[PDB]
Amino acid sequence: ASVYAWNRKRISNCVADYSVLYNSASFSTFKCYGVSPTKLNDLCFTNVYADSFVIRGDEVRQIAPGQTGKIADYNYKLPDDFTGCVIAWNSNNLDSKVGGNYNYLYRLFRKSNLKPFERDISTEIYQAGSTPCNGVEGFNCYFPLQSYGFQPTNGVGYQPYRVVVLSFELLHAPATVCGPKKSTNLVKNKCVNFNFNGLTGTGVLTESNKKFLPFQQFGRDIADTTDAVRDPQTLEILDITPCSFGGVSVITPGTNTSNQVAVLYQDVNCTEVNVFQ
Amino acid sequence: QCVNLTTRTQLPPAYTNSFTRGVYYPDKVFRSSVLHSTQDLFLPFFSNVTWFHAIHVTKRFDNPVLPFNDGVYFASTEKSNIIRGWIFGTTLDSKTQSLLIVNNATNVVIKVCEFQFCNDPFLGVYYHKNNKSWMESEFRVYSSANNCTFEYVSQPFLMDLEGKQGNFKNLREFVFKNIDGYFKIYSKHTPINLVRDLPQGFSALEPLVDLPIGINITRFQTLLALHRSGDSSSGWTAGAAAYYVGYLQPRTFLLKYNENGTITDAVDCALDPLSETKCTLKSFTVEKGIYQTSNFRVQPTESIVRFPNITNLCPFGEVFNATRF
Amino acid sequence: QVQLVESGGGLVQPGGSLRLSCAASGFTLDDYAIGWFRQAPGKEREGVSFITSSDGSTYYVDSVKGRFTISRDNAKNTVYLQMNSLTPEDTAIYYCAVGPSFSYTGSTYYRSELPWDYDYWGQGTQVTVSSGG
Amino acid sequence: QVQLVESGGGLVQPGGSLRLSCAASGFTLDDYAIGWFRQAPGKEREGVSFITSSDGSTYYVDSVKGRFTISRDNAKNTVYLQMNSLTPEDTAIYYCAVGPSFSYTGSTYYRSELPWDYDYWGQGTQVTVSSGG
Ligand SMILES: *[C@@H]1O[C@H](CO)[C@@H](O[C@@H]2O[C@H](CO)[C@@H](O[C@@H]3O[C@H](CO)[C@@H](O)[C@H](O)[C@@H]3O)[C@H](O)[C@H]2NC(C)=O)[C@H](O)[C@H]1NC(C)=O
Ligand SMILES: *[C@@H]1O[C@H](CO)[C@@H](O[C@@H]2O[C@H](CO)[C@@H](O[C@@H]3O[C@H](CO)[C@@H](O)[C@H](O)[C@@H]3O)[C@H](O)[C@H]2NC(C)=O)[C@H](O)[C@H]1NC(C)=O
Ligand SMILES: *[C@@H]1O[C@H](CO)[C@@H](O)[C@H](O)[C@H]1NC(C)=O
Repeated sequence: ASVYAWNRKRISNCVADYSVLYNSASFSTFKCYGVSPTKLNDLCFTNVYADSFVIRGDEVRQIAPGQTGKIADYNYKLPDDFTGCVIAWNSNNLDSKVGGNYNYLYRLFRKSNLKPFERDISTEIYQAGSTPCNGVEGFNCYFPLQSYGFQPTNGVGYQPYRVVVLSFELLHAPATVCGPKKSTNLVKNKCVNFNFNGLTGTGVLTESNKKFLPFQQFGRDIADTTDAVRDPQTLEILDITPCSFGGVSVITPGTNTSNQVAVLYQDVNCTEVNVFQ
Repeated sequence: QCVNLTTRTQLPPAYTNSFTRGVYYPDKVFRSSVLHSTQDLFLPFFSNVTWFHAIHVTKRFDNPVLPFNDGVYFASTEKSNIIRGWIFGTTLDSKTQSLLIVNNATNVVIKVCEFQFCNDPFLGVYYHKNNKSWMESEFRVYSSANNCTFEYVSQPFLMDLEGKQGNFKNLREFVFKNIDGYFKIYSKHTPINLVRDLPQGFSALEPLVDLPIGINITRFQTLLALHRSGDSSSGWTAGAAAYYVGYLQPRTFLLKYNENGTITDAVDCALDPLSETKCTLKSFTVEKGIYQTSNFRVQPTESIVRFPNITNLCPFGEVFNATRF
Repeated sequence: QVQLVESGGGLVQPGGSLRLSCAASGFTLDDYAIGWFRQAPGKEREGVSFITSSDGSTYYVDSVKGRFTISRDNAKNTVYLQMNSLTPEDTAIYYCAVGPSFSYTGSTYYRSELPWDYDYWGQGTQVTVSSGG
Repeated sequence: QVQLVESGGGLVQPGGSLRLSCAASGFTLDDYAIGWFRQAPGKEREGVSFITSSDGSTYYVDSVKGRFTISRDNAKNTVYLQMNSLTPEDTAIYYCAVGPSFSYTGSTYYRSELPWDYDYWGQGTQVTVSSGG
């Protein structure tokens, strides 16, 4: 969309691969305020709003928090306090044509500066001076929208640049889009520290024959102690038992008699620690 | 455009007795061959649930507006898939975000959005005599959506759409809850072969979805599909169907998980003294004897405060009303 | 603030006559130096014509001498550049530029093709000359 | 005020290793974004490498990936860009640029090869790579 008529999209209820865009280096400008891309992946957000518009390379400077520009004032305004990522990649190859693409328009002059995150579609002849425009072309009366030349050989400052700005909104209580979670490999038959769907624990995982229900994730025995969990990847049920623990007792015939001692590990099969079970 | 619907008489609402119905799995926890006592929003056993009819015979086109205080149990006895969906909200006039669920013969649509709902929202399937085909023709629910946040459409599917002859064969039981910004739907389907009642027996309701909506829902309505084959406001057939509405209350239930992990049986803790005793003992069977079940107290009313009368009256009138200032 | 508005431009036939009007708001046209600059695509803008002095003396670049005439109208605060014998090489976007004011600087004569000399710059309008047009 | 001084450069053999040091005065190196930009003759300057974040995370352009490494030393208030496998195509003048300060902007991550984004610009030093050199 044109810069004055910037197009906003709403993205939610999904997993957002912020790393993929961050890892890609094609984009000329990646200015993120109040958030880091690596932090974005772990973070959770209620709703992102992506604004897509084509502007000159010079005007890429204007579209930033705390930046004053004619394009910023009359086309798209960015709040200073706002936290988001501004992404700009050169579009001179595709947008530009030998004749020149003048379809992209921008508001040269407007009666008032646009409020933050506000889009104006008004097409009325701007009125300069005391004399009224009357909606007709005249001296001091000009159409606000102005075309972009966007010639193929145009200077890089004037070259068309496609800019998308991401607006992370945490106002709404659930972080529906939020972000992705990369899962480590599964290991069983060894006492490990596990974190399943935010449920943390320590123990040894093993195959289980008990049958859950399709909607049912984990289980607890009497006294509300976890006994089995479903791993979300392969829809399998795994039994959880705490790894061996117990007391160690020393059997001695008395220092007065001898120096040798024996060690008893209580309730711990010691195949994994003259051994008698 | 939706217009007011005529040819609708007024009849007092009917009530029916739900027998051990409205039990859902309170958690995602698996339990085998155990008895679990949980206090949650449940439907009381042997309770009065409102009954709404839909019969050609008036025509009994009943889609009233019902409050949604802290959760609703919704049963549906059908044979021709007359029910379409539900509407949730507070104002239902596009001033506050509303929720819309519709199964319009093609997909399942779940939206949280601002809609200009009219007085009579419904669906209409139009029947052609020349060919044996039924397709939905009218969808009169909302008019506009400006600021919208949640949208969901399931993958397309098709069903019969025809009105079969006989008794109701399908019983759809649903539970709707909204707490902590989560709107939870529990569902269950059951084949039945009775004519007109609420089936007995016990059936736990499996969770269906936990929608992250986070809105205020205080009132709700239901959606019906009519049959057309005269005037738009008169030439409509409701079709045979019945739906029952009950309300959820915070109560304690003792659930019996069998070996497979299903809720085979349940008892209330506030129905009758024997159920309360079973709840205290955590067992469905109680031995002979006397058990200290709970405590009885009298709640005071009409708080009274007494203070001394004839307090010295401070001389405001002599100080204000004086001859000389 | 200073605002410059460019009017005119567009596709014209070879040899065509086209006038560009620069509207001025918030400053006096006579006091400030006026320079019409042409920017080719991919090239730095260069000033075709200039109002060298407050009284109205004008200088024209060799390329546009005779072909281009610049006139300042004080009454409506607008400078008009008239282009004649326009050519495809002439095709470029033309910017109206405000030089430093003659009275404040004390500069009787001021002409500068370099863009940086003129502090204030108008948006400019693209002028295209083609055989088809 | 902010003043940037560029040190290093000059003719080097193909494949040579050369380090450019940007001296910073009047501002803290860590807080402000640091961008090394390359300007070819007749071409607009482009940023080869950037210090994206205050903690020191860095991004490298595909052309200079691996070959160019940028390191910030706060103690000595200098940013060093090390160039390896230098080539005649690499030959150009390199400018040290100061981006907006991370703390004031609130920008954790900031990388921009477009010159206008960086508020402050160093004079720059010419780096030449030739077979004879
Ligand atoms: C996670 O994603 C996968 C798809 O990317 C979903 O199913 C995956 O299905 C494939 C093929 O059916 C599995 O690979 C193979 O499956 C067969 C049958 O089980 C097995 O015999 C092979 O040895 C091989 O495992 C793949 O494992 C499976 N993905 C898993 C286990 O993560 C899967 O449903 C997704 N899970 C969720 C919760 O969405
Ligand atoms: C100030 O003025 C008069 C002087 O005689 C005192 O007499 C009281 O005047 C009111 C006037 O109607 C009598 O009734 C009054 O009217 C309204 C009734 O709604 C009410 O707000 C008060 O209850 C008030 O009684 C009243 O009978 C009469 N006598 C007394 C003992 O109040 C009066 O002493 C003076 N009051 C004050 C506040 O200075
Ligand atoms: C101890 O471990 C061995 C080897 O796995 C196993 O055969 C045995 O049943 C375990 N338990 C005992 C010895 O009580």
